[PDB]
Amino acid sequence: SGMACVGRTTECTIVPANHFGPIPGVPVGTMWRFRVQVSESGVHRPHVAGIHGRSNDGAYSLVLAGGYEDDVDNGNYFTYTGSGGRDLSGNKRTAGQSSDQKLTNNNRALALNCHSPINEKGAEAEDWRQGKPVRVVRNMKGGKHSKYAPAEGNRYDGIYKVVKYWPERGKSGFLVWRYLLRRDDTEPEPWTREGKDRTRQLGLTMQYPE
DNA sequence: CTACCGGATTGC
DNA sequence: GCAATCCGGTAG
Repeated sequence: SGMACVGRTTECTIVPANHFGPIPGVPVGTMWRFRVQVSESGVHRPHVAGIHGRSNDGAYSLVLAGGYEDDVDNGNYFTYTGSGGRDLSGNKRTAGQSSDQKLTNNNRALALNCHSPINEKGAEAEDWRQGKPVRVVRNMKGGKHSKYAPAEGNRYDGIYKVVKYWPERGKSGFLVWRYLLRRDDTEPEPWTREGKDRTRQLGLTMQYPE
């Protein structure tokens, strides 16, 4: 049973659900054992899903949890995969790819973060820094392939921005939507020495549920 | 490597 | 609204 089925004990209200950018008083480096806790913070509100966004506005946050084999993670930037293209009948939450992904819902949302007009064929922004920001969280299950994944739980790695997005056939040979994200943040990367020394200077530790 | 639940959010 | 979506978590 454990945390498989818990709701939030609390809701971040200090900003609303459609906040782009950092959540005040939640520094880069903050760690949480479980996803529900990350939601409570306001950093990444969806319980389960990879991306938080609205398809007419943008994506606010996302998570690297190694659920999608087409994710490739490079620390300072990375290539994320859109959701969907899966059959979840049977009240499932994850499956392997069984059909082509679509430029809709969160995939559309995240496409809108990119400083260039929405294009059903994908696009790049030349001035990508001027795009709408995305809170990036990394979870310990990216560790199988990524050396940037934390040993446990979830960690907040700061703001990144969608350099470009395009559709393409993934390792499974179904179409997937891919997004190139790149870091633009005021604090160091939690995995670096400097980033690590900063965690310590802030005295951040793993937060567990009360 | 399987199976599947409550709860959070958005789509429309 | 209310139906559809889901990068968890925990059992086996």
